[PDB]
Amino acid sequence: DERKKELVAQLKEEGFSERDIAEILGKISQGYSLIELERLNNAIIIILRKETEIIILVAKGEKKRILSLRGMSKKEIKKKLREAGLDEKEIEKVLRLLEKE
Repeated sequence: DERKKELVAQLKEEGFSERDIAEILGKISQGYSLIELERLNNAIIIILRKETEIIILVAKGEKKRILSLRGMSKKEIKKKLREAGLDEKEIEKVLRLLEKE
């Protein structure tokens, strides 16, 4: 679990709180290894992957939402990321990150 330790260390460098790390690491322990993490304005995009199932945790202030991408198209993802509270450009950036993988 040394790689998991590295992920936590990175979260500390990013500036996540104990509870924030616990949430992310919690998902990692559930199999959803942290793949990508980037803050878009006031909403933090946290991308985790378990096998072929990818989830996105969006942390926008006090609003946190998790979107599963399993069986979701880019158009459907856009709609759900809009519900999360992302705009056109922010959603695009997220989709680009997913395309990068």
